[PDB]
Amino acid sequence: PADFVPDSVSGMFRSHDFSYLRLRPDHASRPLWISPSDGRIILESFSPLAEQAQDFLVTIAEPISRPSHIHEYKITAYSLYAAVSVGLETDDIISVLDRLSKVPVAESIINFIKGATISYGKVKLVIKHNRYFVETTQADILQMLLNDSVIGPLRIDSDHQVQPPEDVLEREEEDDDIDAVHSFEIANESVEVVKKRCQEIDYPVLEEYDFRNDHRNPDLDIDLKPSTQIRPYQEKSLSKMFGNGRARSGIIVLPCGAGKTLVGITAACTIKKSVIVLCTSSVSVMQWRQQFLQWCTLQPENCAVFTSDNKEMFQTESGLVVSTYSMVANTRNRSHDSQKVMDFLTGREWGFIILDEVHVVPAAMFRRVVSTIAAHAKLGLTATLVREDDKIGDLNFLIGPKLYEANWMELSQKGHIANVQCAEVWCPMTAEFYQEYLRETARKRMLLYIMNPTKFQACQFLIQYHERRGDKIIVFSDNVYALQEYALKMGKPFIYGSTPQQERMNILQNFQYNDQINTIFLSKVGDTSIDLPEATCLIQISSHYGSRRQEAQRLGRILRAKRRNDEGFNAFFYSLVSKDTQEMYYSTKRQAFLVDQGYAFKVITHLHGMENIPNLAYASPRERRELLQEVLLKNEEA
DNA sequence: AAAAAAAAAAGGCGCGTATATAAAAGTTTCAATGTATCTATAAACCTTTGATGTGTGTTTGTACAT
Repeated sequence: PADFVPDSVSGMFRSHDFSYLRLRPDHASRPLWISPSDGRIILESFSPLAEQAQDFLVTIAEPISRPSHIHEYKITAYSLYAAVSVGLETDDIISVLDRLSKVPVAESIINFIKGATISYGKVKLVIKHNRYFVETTQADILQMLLNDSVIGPLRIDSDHQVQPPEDVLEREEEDDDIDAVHSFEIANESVEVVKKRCQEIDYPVLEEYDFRNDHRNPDLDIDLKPSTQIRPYQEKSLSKMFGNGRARSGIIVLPCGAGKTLVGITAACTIKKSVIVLCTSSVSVMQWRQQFLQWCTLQPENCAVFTSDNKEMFQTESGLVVSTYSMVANTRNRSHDSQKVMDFLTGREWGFIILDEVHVVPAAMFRRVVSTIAAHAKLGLTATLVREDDKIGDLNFLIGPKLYEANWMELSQKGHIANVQCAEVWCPMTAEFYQEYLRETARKRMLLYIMNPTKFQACQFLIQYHERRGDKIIVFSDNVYALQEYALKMGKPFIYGSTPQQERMNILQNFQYNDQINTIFLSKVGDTSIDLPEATCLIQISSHYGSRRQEAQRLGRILRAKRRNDEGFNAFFYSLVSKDTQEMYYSTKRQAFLVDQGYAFKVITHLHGMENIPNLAYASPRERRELLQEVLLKNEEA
């Protein structure tokens, strides 16, 4: 509602029917011919020079970049919406498609492309010279201010004001769209629904949140601080929040943890206003304050963070703020002095708000921040946008769709993010558990899946292989119930939820730079803390449907957060896939976007040498049939 | 009734009472010095007991097959 779904929907514009091709225009003109109606991308015989052409292709659709002449392409509806930042000559892309009119030129698609170039940069929501107003700016969304009632009748005929930009400032459209068809000064009351009304009245309107163009502020408790540096993937995001008129903001999809505070530093530094920051959990947040927050540009003293047990200095500093949603994303609240903090900052006209990895966060709890801050601008930072909660209003119509993707196979040609060759070992199955798996019921069937004799024979082989060629391991699995049994039946450490803080320390200290106790297991809450800077030998064993997304996201921090820049980087991933079992199809459906990312995958049902393992307990299958007798228990508890 | 041994008894040897003369040899007594031997005593440990952050725990809000 306030936000819009439009941030997780790539792979579109595929305009082609049972008779798509028109009289091949590019048939004669063969310098370049992408799939037009689709928006697909394909080179032409009068034109093979590719590498420099990365950017032009970046404007449209999805490639196949292990393609030879070129990679693939596609149309994208909101994709043109993103392109407005440059906002170049619209027909030029069509003019570029002029040669690329491969079939008879799909003017309809071209119009669709002209349409594909309709919204972004054609935004419409008024603003005024140190205030906000009820007008509109570009053709794509112009009326998204003027004809309105929360933007038009919620646009107030006030003439013009920077100093007069405050009383109203039908709430602060300080982040209004492109502005000023006759712009009626914006008010102070009711856009918390406008953001909902927007797509409700479906205005593809390009929000704009300025750098100094709202003098409801003698611009407030920030200031520019640029000390930072840049790896090859920054600047676009930074200038991505400028546009036309006055500045703006948006949403960006990233493998996070890359000093994303630093990019957060800039835009906040570049508005000098009131801003707050948010992260998941005192479980999660502390990987932020002090190894990647001070090599940067901020003074050492200001901010406060709040848990009323992990509390700070509140009622104290005029400067900026930082908190957690789930803290107040709920009627959860520890010390009523929280409501000594709650009321203002909630009610406070924050210039900007920072939300981070809201991906897992549900509307059923995510709407609180929507109902909490309503800051004049917002930060969009999560893991993945194609989702399971693909529901109606994603945070876009609040902030925007994804602004910057990542880049993996050919920009990382500046910085190698950990060359991957994924492995899935296709271990067959025995009916012995499986027979009563044919007798099972609700997901307590899946426990039987965990009862596979094959995992063991391979499990050590993985440990053996890794150390037979001598590189240490990081493993992935689930369902601790017996997976914990696996651990100290693997000769390897056990890790489990519902665990005291004390014991968490003994895991790493005489363990990291040592070279002997070189194996690890993972829980379902421990993954919410950290992964080692070591052992990119990545082995999946056990997972679970739906979690697949975050499970796949869970795999992310290992490699992408790594940045070392060697020649090859012979790194690999591995996984356990017990054959003839309920999940692998869903795992293939999980695999369905594995090499989507270009980070590839190779399969081995059996390698050269899996059986080389003589230390496996249950070497003969009667212990595996002893296992059957233990296999009963929990599934006889079940 | 007669023989033998000890006491009853005194007077005097011979130097204590002074007593100073002086030398000659030696003693003992007094006080500073040295040392193992009591003790308290406060500074060592060990255990106790009252105050204490907090690991685990009752409500909130959750992807997720079911």
